[PDB]
Order: sequence, then structure tokens, then C-alpha cells
Amino acid sequence: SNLGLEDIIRKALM
Amino acid sequence: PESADLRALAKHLYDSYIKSFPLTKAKARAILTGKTTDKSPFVIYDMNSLMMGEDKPLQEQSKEVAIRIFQGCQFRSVEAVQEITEYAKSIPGFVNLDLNDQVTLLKYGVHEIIYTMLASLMNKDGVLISEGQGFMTREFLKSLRKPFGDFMEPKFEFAVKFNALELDDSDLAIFIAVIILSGDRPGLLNVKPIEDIQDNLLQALELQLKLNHPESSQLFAKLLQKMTDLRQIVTEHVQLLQVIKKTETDMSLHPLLQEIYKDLY
Ligand SMILES: *c1ccc([N+](=O)[O-])cc1C(=O)Nc1ccc(-c2nc3cc(C)ccc3o2)cc1
Repeated sequence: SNLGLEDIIRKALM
Repeated sequence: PESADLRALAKHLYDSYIKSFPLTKAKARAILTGKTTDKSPFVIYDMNSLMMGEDKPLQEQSKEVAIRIFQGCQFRSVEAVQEITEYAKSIPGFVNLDLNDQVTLLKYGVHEIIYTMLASLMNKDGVLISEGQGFMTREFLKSLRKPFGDFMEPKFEFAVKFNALELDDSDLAIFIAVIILSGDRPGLLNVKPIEDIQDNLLQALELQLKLNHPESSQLFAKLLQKMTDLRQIVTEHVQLLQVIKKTETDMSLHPLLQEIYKDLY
């Protein structure tokens, strides 16, 4: 719950 | 040769869009029209039909109902976010961009794209919900208690106008790629290569609209204005955040209506 939109995106880019 | 390359770029994008997005505009419209094999969506048009619907539970409190809606819809957006991210990797030049910039471009871009997706699920009468098996009317949503009754109306207003352009998937692929390669997002490290890819995409889009819609008048121009409307729609959503935090009490909402809103954006 401290992991936001950027985490989802970064994960998906990797 | 220049034009051949603009056509090849459009095709690449279209093929990549079909690979990345299972929920296409053609599939939404086949459900909205009836062409589809299977039986039609259930229509929620009043409280009775709401209660008679159950195709989808804990007791939500008063001054949280709206924030819990925004949070919940944003969380259910993740599979879209991932789909958009995947599509973005296929846009020539994008993964050769600065990782930091890839992330920024998507962080802002996804919301505009999600609204474009939302438009495919809408017509002037209503919106598809519950994986395309339900249909919630515009009139019903507009009739709900303040502030909720004003949540969706502006998205319908945009969607009617946007859908009036009559774009298909092949057009939308390039449109969405143009939205993602916006060199004006806050915090971009190296803009030059971004605005350069977007210029190429803008060429491709112009030619695509000419070839796919030879009859139309200022379709390129009208479509570019929709980026403003999307921008505008995204910047706004905050103005809804702060009407909530001090509204003429109370914000009860029936639990099936709270469930339905979490399917929107
Ligand atoms: C969810 C369900 C229903 C409604 N509604 O108005 O009926 C709205 C929402 C909702 O939460 N919409 C929503 C949430 C966030 C944003 C948003 N977040 C952003 C972050 C950044 C960095 C840029 C732009 C953003 O837009 C838009 C809309």
C-alpha cells in the first residue's frame, strides 16, 4: 500500500 | 517512400494495439449494437432493476464512500495500466528512452488513455459495466444524490463528442501513441527525443485519418482538440475530490451503486 502507480509501471516495463 | 513509411508505422502500431488490448473498440461496439453471438447486457435503469441485477460487500461509512470509490476504481485500473505499458514498449523509440522518462510518460499518460477506453464502453444512453454483461443508464447515474450524480455526466459529455468522430481501432492506436509521447509531462529529463518520436507519430496520424476517413472535415484538428478535453478531464478530477470533503451531508449510496462506480473512472 506504499507502492503506487509508478511501481506498477516500472514493474511492467521490466 | 516517406508516405510508405508513415503507412508502415500506422500498421505496426495497429498490430501492436491488437496484441496488447483484448478489449477493443470493435468488441465494445459489437456488444453495444448486438452483432455479438451471446445474449445482451442486463440494463440497470432504476432502483428496481438495480436490485434485480446481481452479476458481479462490507458496510461503508458516510464521509468515506466517495474516496473509497476513487481509490477502488484506480486499483481496478491496474490491468489497463499494464496493457498500456505493454503497448508503449512497442512504440518505436520508446524503450530506447531513458527509463526515468518512460515511467513519467506513462504515469501521466495512462489516465488520458483510460478515458479513451471508457468512451468505447459508452453511448448517449449509458455505459457498459461488469465485463460487458451489464449496462448502466446515463439518466440513472445523473439522478443520484449530490455529489454522485455529477461524477459521470462530464465523461458522457466527452464520450458522445469523442465517439462522434467515428474513430476505429486503427485510428485509436496512433492517437494513444501520440498521447503517450507527450514531451510536456512534468519531470522529463530528455525531451528532445520524445518530441521527435511524437512528430513522426503526428505525421502517421494525419495520413491515417486522410486514408481512413477521406470524407471528413478537420478530423485531424478535431481529434487533436480531444487531447485538451482529456487533459482537462484529468486535471479536473481533483475538483471532485474537494467537493466531496465538504458536501451537504450525507453521502450514503446504495452498495450496488458503489460497486458499479468502481467500474468507471
Ligand atoms: C474512479 C471511479 C469513478 C470516478 N468517477 O468520477 O465516477 C472516478 C474515479 C477515479 O478515481 N478517477 C480518477 C482517478 C485518478 C486520476 C488521476 N490520477 C492522476 C495522477 C497523475 C500523475 C496524473 C493524472 C492523474 O489522473 C484520474 C481519474
